[PDB]
Amino acid sequence: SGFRKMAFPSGKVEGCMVQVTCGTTTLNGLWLDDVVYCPRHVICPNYEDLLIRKSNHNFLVQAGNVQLRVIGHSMQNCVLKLKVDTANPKTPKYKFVRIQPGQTFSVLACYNGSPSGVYQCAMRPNFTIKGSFLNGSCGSVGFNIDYDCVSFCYMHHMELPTGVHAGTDLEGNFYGPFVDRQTAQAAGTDTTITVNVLAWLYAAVINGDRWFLNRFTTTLNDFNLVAMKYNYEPLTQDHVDILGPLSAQTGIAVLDMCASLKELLQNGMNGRTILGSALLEDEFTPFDVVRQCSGVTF
Amino acid sequence: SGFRKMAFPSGKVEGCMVQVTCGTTTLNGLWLDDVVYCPRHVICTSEDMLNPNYEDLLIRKSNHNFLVQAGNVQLRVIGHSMQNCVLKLKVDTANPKTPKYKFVRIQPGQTFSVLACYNGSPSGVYQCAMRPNFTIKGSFLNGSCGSVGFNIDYDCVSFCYMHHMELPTGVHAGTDLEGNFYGPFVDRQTAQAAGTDTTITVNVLAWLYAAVINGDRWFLNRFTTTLNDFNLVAMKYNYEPLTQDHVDILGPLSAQTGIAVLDMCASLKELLQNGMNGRTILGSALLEDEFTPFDVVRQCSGVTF
Ligand SMILES: CN(c1ccc2cncc(NC(=O)Cc3cccc(Cl)c3)c2c1)S(C)(=O)=O
Ligand SMILES: CN(c1ccc2cncc(NC(=O)Cc3cccc(Cl)c3)c2c1)S(C)(=O)=O
Ligand SMILES: [Cl-]
Repeated sequence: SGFRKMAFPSGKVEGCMVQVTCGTTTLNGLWLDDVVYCPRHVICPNYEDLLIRKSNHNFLVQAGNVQLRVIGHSMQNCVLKLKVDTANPKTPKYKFVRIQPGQTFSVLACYNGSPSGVYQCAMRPNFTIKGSFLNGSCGSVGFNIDYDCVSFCYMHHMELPTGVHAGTDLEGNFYGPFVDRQTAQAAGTDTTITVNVLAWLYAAVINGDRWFLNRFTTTLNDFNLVAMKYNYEPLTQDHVDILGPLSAQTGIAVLDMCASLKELLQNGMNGRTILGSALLEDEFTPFDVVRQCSGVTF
Repeated sequence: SGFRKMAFPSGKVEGCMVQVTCGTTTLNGLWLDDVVYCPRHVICTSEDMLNPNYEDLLIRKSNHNFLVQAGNVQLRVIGHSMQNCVLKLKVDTANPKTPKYKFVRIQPGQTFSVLACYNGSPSGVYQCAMRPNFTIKGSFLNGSCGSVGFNIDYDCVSFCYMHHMELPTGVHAGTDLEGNFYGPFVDRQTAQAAGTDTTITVNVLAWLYAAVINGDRWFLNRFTTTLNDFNLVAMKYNYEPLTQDHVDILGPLSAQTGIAVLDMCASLKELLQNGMNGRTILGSALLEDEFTPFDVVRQCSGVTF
């Protein structure tokens, strides 16, 4: 019993964090094999013009109390790749994957190449993340684990004026319509991840919280008409299919759980809580709920 | 900016998790130097659990009865002893991944990270607090016994909790790393219930200071209170009494924001009376009590927005 916001064990990622310094700027880098990946804004814009003026010895890479030797450098989108002389002996089995909004991942927040905390979060539908980052956290990474393979999905680049965060995948492509520069940028109007709220309502049922269940059902179209009015993302037939296992385990059909969500949206919680929360939680995917209510290890 | 429930990086603890098997029971152990620490109930059958005599059950065991597995490597048990409710298995190999560590016993209200494990394999990490009733609101399934709670302040891992059991309400009970239970619990299947739980007042106040540091002031008011009047109101909402020690501990946050502790106590009194009225504080519609004053200072900036 119990339901917590749970992150993946961070050990395989901790063994990859390094400190990257260029001039007066210091941030974090990800050392995999003989390459250190970090935000290209470490050289700060015309990034190609700024990069051509830098030599290998300008980039100081520190792995713990050991200085790494930069033997090459190249840029891929908004990510700088520093070729080093030494391959990381702690390099785990890994992939670079781009995630979609609604998907969740763990963030290992770092300062000066030293990991300080791990938290779980979701890629919002507006492509921002509601993280917890201070100055010096640039280069901190987001990841998931599949068996023994670490899938790197996010690298932190900046904070927006509302306190939310923007970053790229590990190939340097930003999530969202953001750019790596000091300019007027704002996060779009955010929406609630509907498939994730439904998964969390299934997790509440599994944990013995059934007060919100009702005898009613709904059509997918009527649910989407109601959901669009509360700034909830549309629920597709794919989402319904993905909720299949949880629906079969609890005995509550997905459209039956949608009618519960409709009543919660139109009438509120009425002083009650679900899994210790007075708000509808959308940062647990259907897979996160199955994994936490099954005991999958890494 | 931003405020998340943040756990310590778990790498230093992952390198210590092993699987301990005795008969048909399998659970987790913590391998530090040449000793594996695990719940002593690993020697019990489900029948033994009502009234087990651990001394009587342990004297019947030999070293080769305990199977310890570290990854895909079998460790050799060369000795065994019981210290309170933990079993200490002396092994023939020191863990090369042993971090710098201490065993610390925590007080209610204190927070820590939990590395939940099954079969000696870590599956997840979360942050939680020792409730005033000495239970933890964890997320544990069968096989999680032996999973540990820790803090990593600087480079030293302070182990503070080892998971032993789930109570009928779904909450969890465990010991420090010296085998002493937190709370009036016993490692027996006898009728045991968690006492009435209360809100950790000093932690809610710390979290209201974190909200002010992050630019939110909607809940503040022009009032102050005496410590006694605050406690009379707080106890009516099942909030722990705020002691002068708690007031002293909130000193740094009070000086950083410019809001006196008893003035923040007055905002808390008002929040309990009024509710939130459709508003949130740090993305939460409830008053959060699982961030200590130390967690807020560690996570938040030194410059108030
Ligand atoms: C220095 N400060 C912070 C605070 C939290 C921060 C959290 N994450 C990243 C930061 N870094 C940038 O956003 C740098 C930047 C600026 C423009 C374009 C890019 Cl791509 C990158 C953060 C900076 S403060 C208190 O707001 O003055
Ligand atoms: C109710 N069950 C669970 C579920 C979550 C559990 C979470 N943590 C620990 C468990 N183990 C015990 O509590 C074993 C025990 C029993 C009595 C006294 C002690 Cl010291 C230890 C858990 C057992 S189940 C599904 O039937 O396996
Ligand atoms: Cl303590």
